[PDB]
Amino acid sequence: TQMVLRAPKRTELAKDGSYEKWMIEMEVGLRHRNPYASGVLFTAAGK
Amino acid sequence: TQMVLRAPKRTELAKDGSYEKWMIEMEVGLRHRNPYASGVLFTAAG
Repeated sequence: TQMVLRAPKRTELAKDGSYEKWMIEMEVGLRHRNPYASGVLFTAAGK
Repeated sequence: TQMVLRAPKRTELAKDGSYEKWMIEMEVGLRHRNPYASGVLFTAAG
């Protein structure tokens, strides 16, 4: 699952000048029910 | 001709305290059809 605390949103930065600043912030986390519920197979040189 | 790109607009900038800043910005330009269509005469007695 994708554990999110701060979903992506729109920014309202100061913009106190001739420029215009914007930001896209987000906070996410990964969760796994059980470690052994899945597997990883790393590669290696042949023989 | 008076070429206008950004008409004058009052934008409220950041505050960051008791500043209360404001701004008025304009972006325009001048255009002349032909340099010889108009004329200029300088005044220099010397």
